[PDB]
Amino acid sequence: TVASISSGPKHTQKVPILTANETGATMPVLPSDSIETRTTYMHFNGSETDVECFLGRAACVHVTEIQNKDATGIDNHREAKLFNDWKINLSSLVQLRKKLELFTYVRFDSEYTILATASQPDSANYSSNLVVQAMYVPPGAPNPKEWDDYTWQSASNPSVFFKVGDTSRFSVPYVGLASAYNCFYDGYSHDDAETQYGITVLNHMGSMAFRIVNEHDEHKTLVKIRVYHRAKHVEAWIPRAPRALPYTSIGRTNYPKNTEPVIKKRKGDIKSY
Amino acid sequence: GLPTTTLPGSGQFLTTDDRQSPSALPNYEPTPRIHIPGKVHNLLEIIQVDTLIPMNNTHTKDEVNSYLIPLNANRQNEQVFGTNLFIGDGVFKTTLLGEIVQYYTHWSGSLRFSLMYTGPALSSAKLILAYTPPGARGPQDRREAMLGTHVVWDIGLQSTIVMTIPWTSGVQFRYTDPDTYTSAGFLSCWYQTSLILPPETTGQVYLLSFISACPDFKLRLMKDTQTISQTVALTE
Amino acid sequence: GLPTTTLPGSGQFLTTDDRQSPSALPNYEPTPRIHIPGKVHNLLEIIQVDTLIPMNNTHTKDEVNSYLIPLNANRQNEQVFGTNLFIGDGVFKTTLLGEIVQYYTHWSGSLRFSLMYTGPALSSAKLILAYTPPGARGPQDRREAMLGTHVVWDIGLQSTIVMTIPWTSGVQFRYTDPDTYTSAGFLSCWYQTSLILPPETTGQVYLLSFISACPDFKLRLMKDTQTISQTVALTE
Amino acid sequence: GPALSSAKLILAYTPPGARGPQDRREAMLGTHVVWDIGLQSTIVMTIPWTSGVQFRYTD
Amino acid sequence: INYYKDAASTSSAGQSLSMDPSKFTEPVKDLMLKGAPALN
Amino acid sequence: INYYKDAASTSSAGQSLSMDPSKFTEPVKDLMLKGAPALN
Amino acid sequence: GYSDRVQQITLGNSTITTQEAANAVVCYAEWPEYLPDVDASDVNKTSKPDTSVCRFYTLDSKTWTTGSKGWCWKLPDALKDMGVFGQNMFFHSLGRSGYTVHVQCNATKFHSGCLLVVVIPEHQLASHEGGNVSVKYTFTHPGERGIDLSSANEVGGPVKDVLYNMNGTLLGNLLIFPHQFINLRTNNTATIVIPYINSVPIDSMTRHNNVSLMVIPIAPLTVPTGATPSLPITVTIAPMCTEFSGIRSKSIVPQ
Ligand SMILES: COc1ccc(OCCCCCCn2ccnc2)c(Cl)c1
Repeated sequence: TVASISSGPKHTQKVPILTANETGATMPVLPSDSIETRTTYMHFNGSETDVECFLGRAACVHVTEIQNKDATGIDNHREAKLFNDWKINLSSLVQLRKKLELFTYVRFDSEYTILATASQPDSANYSSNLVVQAMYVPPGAPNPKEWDDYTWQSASNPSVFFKVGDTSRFSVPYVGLASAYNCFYDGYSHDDAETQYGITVLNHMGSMAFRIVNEHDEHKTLVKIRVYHRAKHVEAWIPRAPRALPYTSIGRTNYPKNTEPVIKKRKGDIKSY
Repeated sequence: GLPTTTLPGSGQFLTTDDRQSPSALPNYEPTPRIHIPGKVHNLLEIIQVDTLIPMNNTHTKDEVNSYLIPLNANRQNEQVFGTNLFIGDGVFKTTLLGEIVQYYTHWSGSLRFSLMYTGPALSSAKLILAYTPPGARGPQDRREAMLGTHVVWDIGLQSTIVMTIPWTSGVQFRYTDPDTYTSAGFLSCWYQTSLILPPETTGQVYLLSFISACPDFKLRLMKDTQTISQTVALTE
Repeated sequence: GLPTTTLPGSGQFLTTDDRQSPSALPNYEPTPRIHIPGKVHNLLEIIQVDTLIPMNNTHTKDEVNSYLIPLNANRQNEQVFGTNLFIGDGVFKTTLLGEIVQYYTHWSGSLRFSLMYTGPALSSAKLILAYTPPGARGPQDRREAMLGTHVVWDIGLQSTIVMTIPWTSGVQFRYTDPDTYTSAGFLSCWYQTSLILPPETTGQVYLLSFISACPDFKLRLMKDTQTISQTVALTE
Repeated sequence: GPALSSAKLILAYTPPGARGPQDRREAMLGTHVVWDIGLQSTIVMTIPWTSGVQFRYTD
Repeated sequence: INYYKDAASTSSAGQSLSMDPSKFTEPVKDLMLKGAPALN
Repeated sequence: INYYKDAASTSSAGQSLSMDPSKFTEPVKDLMLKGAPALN
Repeated sequence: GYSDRVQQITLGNSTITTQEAANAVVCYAEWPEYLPDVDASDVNKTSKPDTSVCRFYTLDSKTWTTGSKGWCWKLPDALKDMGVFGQNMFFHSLGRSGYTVHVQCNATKFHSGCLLVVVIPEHQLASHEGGNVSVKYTFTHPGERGIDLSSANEVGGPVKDVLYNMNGTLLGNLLIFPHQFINLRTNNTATIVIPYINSVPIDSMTRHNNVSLMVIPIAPLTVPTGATPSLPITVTIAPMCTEFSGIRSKSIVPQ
């Protein structure tokens, strides 16, 4: 492939460099339309800018935490982190959001990877070996109420058992009601005068419930869960302007008030170098 | 039972791998795809669309006005604007090109810089745009500027002029984050003759300026952008 | 010894896998299969059999009577019953259809709603059944109702009428657990003319109503049902 | 008008049955042409035959 | 070799090697030729 | 590839792709045609 | 003698002529078309009023003055009240449509000024409150009036800051969306053909707008000496290939 062809002096009536940008086109002008060039080859394919590659590496999408401790006398397991949810996202941790929101519509298979590490902040004789259980108690699915409810039987509901310190991997097809996931949605769930706005209406896919299967030892053990997400089989439609201001909320476009100028001011003139 | 040996790296999680993993919910069944206009396949497809450069960066809070390069009637010999070409920083940085370049470590290729004139139709002007390849200082006067890559632009019916910064380089890749060894030059613009307004007309006229990449362009070695960060996880 | 590397996920137990495992008791020998009528292969086979809907839900303890929709002689213009179409909740919820839908997260397809009349043979009646697609309120009078999907039913020798709620939807799947965006409409029924009883006869007559799914139907993404739970393991 | 002036007009035909339009919104819902005044000096609007009965009276 | 039955479980896809910027760079109704005047 | 000798040790079965609701939806002795009267 | 410059669009019973065009944009290089069966889901036969809905509606005019910040209309909202298009809209459960948008602004060879005319698929607005405040319905359904970016923040309304496109992105990059400029010195109209763009084959016309049309002054209007300091901008829009499905009772929407 040639990156530049050889081209010499020109004295024509045919001027490729004068255009009318009002038309909305970006005319494909090249170095050889306005200087004299020599042949050179590309030596490159643009492999690593493919959208499959761009969205295809694991990104941290969520960090939560649960603890193993005596539940005796706990009136609210959920509240004691005796177990804990995660309202499936992908727009909470902004690093992968900007990436994703570079596109309007987007379709991609999935591959989740869960790392769990334990901490024992206060005096323990040892480090126990805990098994985590991760489950999908979606829309219709009985939500766990205690850390050892009938829910955890999860006999129809997928659920993972791995050891703290290890990692739990698995993948998932596109479980989005429509043909693509909306990165943006300028609508409502119905014509209500007060209903919510954004995509918070669509992004319906229940939550993930984590818990330790082990009963309690004498000390307490903090287990912190990190969920990583990798898109596989990606398809993206309609590019948009990149995100400039900071994010404030999952699912709304809102930016913070009295934000700071995002364009760097010159130290000098327009004329400055 | 077949005998195996495990190598160094067993059990590691590399976020940049591409191996198989079981399907949590088998026999599922995705929803069919329907047709949607606009599919993107490569980021190289989109960085060829031009977008406006806030060249007039001199303000103090972001304003529509930093997209406008002003022009003065009757000045002769003088300089319209100047900038270095660190596409990952400075004026370029918020443009779509600048914004994508920042997802990669290295770039190579030609850039297309165009200026669209917005003055009254009955006015006229001749400007010179000059590209100064690495190695010399930003030009200080047109004489200096005109000895490097340049285009005399004659403002006419055809409203825009497309200047190309041809890839001039020893090393075949430059860093997107500004680096010296790897630096690309300067871009300046001067009156060639001068802007002239018709009667009954007055004041400043402005040029809009765009930037996009030539088909020439290469970007490689993906990394994280300095353009976005956060202090606590967001919630709904 | 062949060199290997283990990946992330090694040692995990995913209750949704399909791999091989050794046979605890080899060379065993199962008992032969004999023929048994009734084999089921797909849950889609059974949700097409219709079952009764406790439409008359207004009681206070479960009774045979909530399966009976009453009809009054001589009323004109008025409304016989109304319900939304959240097949995973409310009247639908205990029906076989409702009961299976609850094992899945998403459903799509047409529903078949039929009414069998049980009044004396020498009586007569004309009813209108109306399906109101998502977007409007439950109809408030027949005029409103008759502008959407409807069937004038003439009570005759042929005892049942089968109304179909054709799949009317933007999005190709709806949630089985009631959700707004994903909501399916309303179903109402009104006197078209009115029920008329023969002489020597009196009181209320009832309609029985059934629900089953058309061959159209799709259910996907299995999950756990809210319809059953427990607090301690059972024993013998 | 002078050559250096410019204008955009809308001509509207309202078929029998409605009143003479009272504002452009009303007018623009019937047969209309946006005319852009340019080099080409004249605009030709056609009142297409809109009618139940195939002849009308001249009086 | 796929070891698994479902398609979601396969590795990353392979390069589009599609690439056609014209839907984005030249969505004009009447075709523009480089070198010919923009506005005739 | 089965690694094991016994049939119980193989993975899940593969979709019936049988599907015939008529034993449940139309177990009538004399065949009913849709469109023809139910009771003649 | 054909110029890129003169054009005629006839759609239904209405025609537009421009003698100073700058080509026309067809979003994503695709022209509006009806919904194919292979893509269909709802089993209902659809209604295609054709020429009674696919004609040109001219919205009320705006006034560009030196202080203008820009205006924003949403589709199909802007047309919610135009003739039979609008009736069909409130009466069917689902509908689908593409449009031809023609923005008009003429001046003289002594004026200067340049407007950006852009179509943004799925333009989800931001609340000026920040945090996760929502933007109420009424605020994103201005009707033919559209939203005036130089109007004041209101409560439950969107933010109207132009350098941020009403969503946290920079004005400068709107050029990645199908768009066309109106530069008084060149141009006097902008025309964009919009194909139907959605993640579902057909949708509700009232709970979801699928494009915002935005007209933004970028190079300020500058009139000749002692000229009146303003110009009107007019927007005319025509539904094209419209289809409605799931007819019934007639939606009632807030406010
Ligand atoms: C632990 O076992 C599981 C079994 C099934 C599961 O499926 C998860 C599907 C969620 C996909 C989310 C993709 N997304 C969400 C919003 N935007 C993109 C999950 Cl997450 C876990």
